[PDB]
Amino acid sequence: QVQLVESGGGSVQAGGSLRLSCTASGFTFDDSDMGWYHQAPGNECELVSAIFSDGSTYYADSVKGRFTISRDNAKNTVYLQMNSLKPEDTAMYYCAAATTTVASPPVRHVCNGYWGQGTQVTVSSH
Repeated sequence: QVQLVESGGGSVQAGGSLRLSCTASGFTFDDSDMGWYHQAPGNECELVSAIFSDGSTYYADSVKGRFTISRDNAKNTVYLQMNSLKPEDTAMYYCAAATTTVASPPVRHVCNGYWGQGTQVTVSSH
């Protein structure tokens, strides 16, 4: 079974940084396009960044230049390096074998915690 385990969230001040990790067991990870999604209270489940199985990437416009997604197939892990954090980045972050931005049942399920518990990111104003 696809099981994702997110970690690396935290509570930081604006301008700070975090590195999220997502370990994948139970599926052909190396063949999967992987995404990081996020949701703050009242917001939709939105894709932050995707890394396709070919190693190319997609970034939401709001995080381009601040966040970097990567994967280590040998460790079945996806990472999200988050620099220059902003209060608006505050959210639960979830990993998934999903890489689309469109609100659809598969995407909504991600931020509902269908595949993993997520990791909390809280960024406080200075």
